[PDB]
Amino acid sequence: MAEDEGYPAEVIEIIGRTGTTGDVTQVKVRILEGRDKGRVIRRNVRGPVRIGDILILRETEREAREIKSRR
Amino acid sequence: MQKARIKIASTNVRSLDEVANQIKQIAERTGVRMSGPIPLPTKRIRITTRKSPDGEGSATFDRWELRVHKRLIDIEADERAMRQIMRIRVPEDVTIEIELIS
Amino acid sequence: MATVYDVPGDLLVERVAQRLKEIPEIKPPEWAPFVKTGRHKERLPEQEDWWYYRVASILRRVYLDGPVGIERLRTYYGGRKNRGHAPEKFYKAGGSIIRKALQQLEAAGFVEKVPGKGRVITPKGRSFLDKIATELKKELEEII
Amino acid sequence: MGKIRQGFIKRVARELVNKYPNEFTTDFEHNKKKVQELTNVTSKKIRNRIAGYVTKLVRMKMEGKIL
Amino acid sequence: AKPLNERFFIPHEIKVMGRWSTEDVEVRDPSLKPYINLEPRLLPHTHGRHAKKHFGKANVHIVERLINKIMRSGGSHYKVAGHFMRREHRSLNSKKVKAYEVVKEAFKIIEQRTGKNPIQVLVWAIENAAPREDTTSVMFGGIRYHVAVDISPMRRLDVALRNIALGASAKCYRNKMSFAEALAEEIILAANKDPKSYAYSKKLEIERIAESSR
Amino acid sequence: MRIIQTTGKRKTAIARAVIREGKGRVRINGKPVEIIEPEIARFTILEPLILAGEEIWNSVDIDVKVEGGGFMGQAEAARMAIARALVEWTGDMSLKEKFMKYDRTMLVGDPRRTEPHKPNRSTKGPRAKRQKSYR
Amino acid sequence: MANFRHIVRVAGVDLDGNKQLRWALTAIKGIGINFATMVCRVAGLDPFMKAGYLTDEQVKKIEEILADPVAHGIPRWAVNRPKDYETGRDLHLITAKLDMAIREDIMRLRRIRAYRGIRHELGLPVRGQRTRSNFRRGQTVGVSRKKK
RNA sequence: CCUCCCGCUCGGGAGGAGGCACUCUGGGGGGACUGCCGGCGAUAAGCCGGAGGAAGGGGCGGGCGACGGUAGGUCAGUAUGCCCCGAAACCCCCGGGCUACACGCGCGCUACAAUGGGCGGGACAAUGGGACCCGACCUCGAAAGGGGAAGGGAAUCCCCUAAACCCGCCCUCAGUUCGGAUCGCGGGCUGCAACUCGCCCGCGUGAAGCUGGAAUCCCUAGUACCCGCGUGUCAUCAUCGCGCGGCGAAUA
Repeated sequence: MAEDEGYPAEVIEIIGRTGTTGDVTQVKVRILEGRDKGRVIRRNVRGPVRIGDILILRETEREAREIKSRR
Repeated sequence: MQKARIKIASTNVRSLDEVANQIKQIAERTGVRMSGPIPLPTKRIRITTRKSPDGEGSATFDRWELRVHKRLIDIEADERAMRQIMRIRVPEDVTIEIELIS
Repeated sequence: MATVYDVPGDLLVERVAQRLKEIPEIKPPEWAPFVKTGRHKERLPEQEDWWYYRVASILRRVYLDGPVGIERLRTYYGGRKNRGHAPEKFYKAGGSIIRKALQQLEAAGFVEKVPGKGRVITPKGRSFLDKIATELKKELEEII
Repeated sequence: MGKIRQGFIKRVARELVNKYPNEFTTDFEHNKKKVQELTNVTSKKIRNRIAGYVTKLVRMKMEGKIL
Repeated sequence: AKPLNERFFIPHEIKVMGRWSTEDVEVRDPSLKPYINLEPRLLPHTHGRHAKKHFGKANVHIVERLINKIMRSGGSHYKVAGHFMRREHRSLNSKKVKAYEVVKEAFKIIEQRTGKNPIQVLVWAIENAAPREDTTSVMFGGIRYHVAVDISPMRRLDVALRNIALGASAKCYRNKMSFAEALAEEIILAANKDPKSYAYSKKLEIERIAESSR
Repeated sequence: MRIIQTTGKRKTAIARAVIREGKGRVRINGKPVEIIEPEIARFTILEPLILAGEEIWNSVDIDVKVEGGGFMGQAEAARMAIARALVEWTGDMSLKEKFMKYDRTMLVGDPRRTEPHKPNRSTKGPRAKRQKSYR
Repeated sequence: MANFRHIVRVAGVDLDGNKQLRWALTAIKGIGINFATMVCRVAGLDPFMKAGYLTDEQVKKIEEILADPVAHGIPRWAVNRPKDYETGRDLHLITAKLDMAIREDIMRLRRIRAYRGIRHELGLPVRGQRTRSNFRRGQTVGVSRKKK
């Protein structure tokens, strides 16, 4: 394929969980791609994802989020 | 002399070992050469049973154990040196078989 | 420098089954493939190989075992029969291909009945084999 | 699912560090030799636990706060 | 039978299934590198127990993962050499044992046409058969959304291999496509991203329906 | 020469192995390694023997007797024991640590083997219930 | 080869295909798959080749092993019906003899007034037990013998 | 050391002496306890992560189910209050019925083929059960089975062969060489006796079914999925119930 732009983002911290099916786990990510670099985004990451995993972002303009919380 | 086999089984663990140990201790010192008390298998008996008398819903099912253990003893002594050693009290409930050959 | 132990059973069986055509003492009797066959066959095959394999096994099995019986070699083959929708079960072969076979070997001098009640190899059944395996184990190193 | 040591196990290791505190150590097996001789051995598995807690109760007594 | 023994001299040295060197390929993407057991060695059957831990299933030999998602379909009924089956399916109503043969013959049938190390055609078919984006009908806060959810490298692999293994059994259905073949003609065309892979038709649609909804 | 007797046990295929010096003997239940029909579980046995080398395989006689039900079961009991037969032989931590980094099925068995079939509520298999449809 | 045909006629005018000799006779009612390979032996042909590779001379060797099989060999449990209606020793069955012999014995019972003949008329297995709800959802066994 | 076979004379295999090493058997003992190390937490409890290790943080699988309730289930196992029967709602007998079917559903087996079928060969288990009982082995019979007969009241003998496996060969995707219903016949076996109403073996016969709507069930690892194996009760009806080992995951 043509690339799109692969906007690699490595996750920095795993804030908690979202989805009613539970399915999304919201993870905060830091970017390592040739255009932006460094940007802090709070993306909806599914499936098993550890700390320090890599996630190819499809669109760079996103950040969907709903937050709270442990007591 | 006459090589005798004491074949001794019991339904429970505590009863069989005390007799096997005592038989190897009293026989040791007299006119007896004795080969050691060898353990053969537990023919563990499984009875596998339906609890509930309705046979209804879920019925939880009892597993049963009857474990019968067999020690065996060869001995070289007389028929008179045999009864002297068969004096012992013996648990209820302990079968002692005697084959006699030369 | 070989036994029946050293040769794979896929290469041993067409080398002994040929050596049962060639010698040429053991042969197919006509009644045994016709319809006196073992349990049910999807088709009945018109083969010499068919007779020569049911016997080429029999000289390997009596080697391993001592008192190897008729009821053992009937039950040793592997194969079933339908009951219906009830699932299949384990049955034994035709005793006709096993009780004439041991007796075609017995006249050949390859097998003999022992006096303890059973079936064992002779030296002539034991040497017929070690020569056929010395030829097979030698060929298995030549061939990459 | 979840782990928590029973209260019989803690009642017992607590008073066993109370009577003879100085005949206990920060080795597992030694305390385990001592616990054997003081209170009953109803079995082997519990006899490792009480001993497991007593060792932690000597680590905390050094700190200054022991509960 | 003699080639078979050459296939026993050759895996020894070291190579998968008798004659495929595990060095021929490399994982060029640093995403699918820790998630794949291309690098380790010899046999899939292994019985190394997985799902034991958090990611006790990432270290699974790529082919073993293939074998048991290729083994999947299976109830009740009874198999033996007798008259006797089906019971082991269009996908092993039964074992990884007669499964491992299918994948071996499919490595044989994909090597016969392409002529490459087939472990370079399959690892090229499990980086393309995985969709890069998925929509979950996810509601959070009582509010029903159908949302942008990006896919994790572990849950990628799984959708790659499973969609490869789901496509073949629609085609093998009472058809000359043997799974040793129907898989070998799925693995070439999922490697290529061809318009004939029921496994690269869902990959796309799952990203494309998921782009609309975002 | 020497006699170092070891064991190798996986899912109740118990392999009885012996490693003495000689000329490249591979005996399994009396028959050479050649008699087996699956190519596959052979290669499994063969894994350790190359990780160390053919040098030590050729110089040493290995007889094993694997009394175990599985075809792959036999092989697996053969994979664990050769590897342990070769680590006792040379003695070094080089051949032991080289096995552990590759796989732990060379030098650890299992902690578990099999579970009983539970009594259950009148059906077939340990973990299953009768089908319901009374709602 | 022995002279290719796609349709040779065997067992009268009924047709022999191009499937395999052992499967082409199975169809001809009376000769099955085990009885086809019993008449390949006596006659002297290769069993696994295609059907239709037969000169005229092979087609005559089969038609006389059929008329009387108990003359050529064929054991007295390996022939089609042994001990017939209490006074025939052995016979042959073919599409006309099998159709007649089985309807005859059924014509016999209905007059006898048995629990076998009227149990073949109402719509039932006799010894297979359940008529309780099997042949379920309007369905039917088709009893004897052919819905193709 | 000794008997047998083979040999390229290097060397492979069996038997018996011999030897208890090994597997194993069953009785006892140690080992795992958040002990230690880091992080989160009130420095407490606890959760997470790490090392060493055969095994780890309820290690893992069972038994173990409070006070009670649904007037749940059983007086048709027994025990038992009350009522009822008294040539009978007793008692004995043969025969028939429970196995009747236009149909409806529940729980299951078998199944719609090339990951296949035949044929042959080879490498593999475990729980168990075995005296009018398991039956070596030898013989006759196509076989089911029959005749003879060793051992065995049991780690020492028998059922017994595992099945899945793999390798070569024949076969070449059709309602078929699938699938086995239904029907004719020949034949065994138990009991007084298997038509109603047994199972198997052989030949002939050869049905529906070519992946299933609405709807809905089961389970989370040596598990499911899969393959055979035994036992109970027991002559004989097992596609059942209980239990064993072989292959060996998905997702959480």
